[PDB]
Amino acid sequence: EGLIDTAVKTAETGYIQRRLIKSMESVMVKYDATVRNSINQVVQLRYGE
Amino acid sequence: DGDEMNLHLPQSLETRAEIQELAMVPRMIVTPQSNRPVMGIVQDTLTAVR
Amino acid sequence: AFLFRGMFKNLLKEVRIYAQKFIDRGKDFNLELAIKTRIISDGLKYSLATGNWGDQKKAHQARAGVSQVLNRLTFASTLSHLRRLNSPIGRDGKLAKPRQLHNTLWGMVCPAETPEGHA
Amino acid sequence: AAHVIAEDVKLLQFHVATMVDNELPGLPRAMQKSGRPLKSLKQRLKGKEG
Amino acid sequence: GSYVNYRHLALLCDTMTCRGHLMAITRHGVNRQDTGPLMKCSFEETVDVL
Amino acid sequence: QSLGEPATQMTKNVTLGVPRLKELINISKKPKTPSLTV
DNA sequence: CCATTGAGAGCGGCGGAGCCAGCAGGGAGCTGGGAGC
RNA sequence: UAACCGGAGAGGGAACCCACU
DNA sequence: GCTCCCAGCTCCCTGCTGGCTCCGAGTGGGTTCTGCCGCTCTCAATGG
Ligand SMILES: [Mg+2]
Repeated sequence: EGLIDTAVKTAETGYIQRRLIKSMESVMVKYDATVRNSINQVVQLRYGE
Repeated sequence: DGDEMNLHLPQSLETRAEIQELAMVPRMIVTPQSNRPVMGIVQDTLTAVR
Repeated sequence: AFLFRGMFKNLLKEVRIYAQKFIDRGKDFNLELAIKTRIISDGLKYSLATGNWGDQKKAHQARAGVSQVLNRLTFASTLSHLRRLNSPIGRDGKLAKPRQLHNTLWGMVCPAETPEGHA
Repeated sequence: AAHVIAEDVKLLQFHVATMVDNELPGLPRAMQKSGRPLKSLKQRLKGKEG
Repeated sequence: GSYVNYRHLALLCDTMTCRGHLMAITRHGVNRQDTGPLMKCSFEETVDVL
Repeated sequence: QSLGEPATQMTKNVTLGVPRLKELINISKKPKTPSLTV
């Protein structure tokens, strides 16, 4: 069981991390100190509140 | 045990300086994911320091 | 014997057309030239060479890796390559029940020797 | 011949469309007479390794 | 037992719920966002969006 | 990266693990074990 | 010098899980023709 | 009152099994 | 002829199913695989 779950784990989680980065890659902290994305829509008003 | 790591070489003064000021290894000790060190003392040295 | 049936039906389809193009001239037909020898000799030699268990015209539709190059790296890899079984279940299979060691492989299949990759 | 033109354009359509999309649902894939289907323009950039 | 900082969970739950509905993290959630076609062709579908 | 890096080391019934992370990420209408806690 | 033609060679053929689209089955309620004036 | 030579990135594609971390 | 009753009609929505897309990084090596027949035009060997 451990050898089976290792080999399915490797390929199933590597796809979660890719979907996450595509959905959030351009969110960043502006000089406004506000957290916006590529369309400049404000996501959080301060980083991490 | 047979692992291989890659090694990229920055090819300009402006990329060298940026790596040196942003990704050098002692700058990366504390992770922001869980705000704790990523490097610790971990074999043979940890057993011998105990 | 799964190959040699299809390869023996192809040559009866060849000696058919060759009896046909030849009785219809009303001449007589000869089989020495109708027997296309390159149906057996090359169908076998092809599928045993690529591994695709089929014909060459439909080889993306066949099984694959049914025939692999023998591993001569140490005697114990030769010997184990010759006694290897294969469950054909595809990869990209997120199911486990065909990859589990069933109770019923006791004494038949080695319970320790399996590849640790995705197979 | 005002009847063959219909078949001529049906086959022209098949060719011009499998040039830019080789995988069609329910349509014969354009193969090369070696027996392997083609790499259309959509496949050159479809998935991973596009 | 592991711990992830809170910043990183607030940010993911904020992007998912930032446009007023539940935006999934799949091709139907993030490609329907109006980000601009050169960014959507990199995640999935790659020509259907172009 | 901070939610995917720990995700690689994870695994009545509540389907935790990556099977659950995938149900939250893909807001899925039919989850596996949909309970209330009254 | 004359010349039909084999041979050379070249081109015309002959698995599994999850979103949207389509459809079909199904009520609210309008309007012409009947009902009672 | 004399003495022989001069040229240089080449270069290749498609498919399949095995294996490593 | 007047006012008002009713089924047929009109459009509405709700629900099942077919179609389409995706499925981890990297790496090494290997072996097999660039269509096949054949019918006309041309060459210059070789018959009179
Ligand atoms: Mg290792």
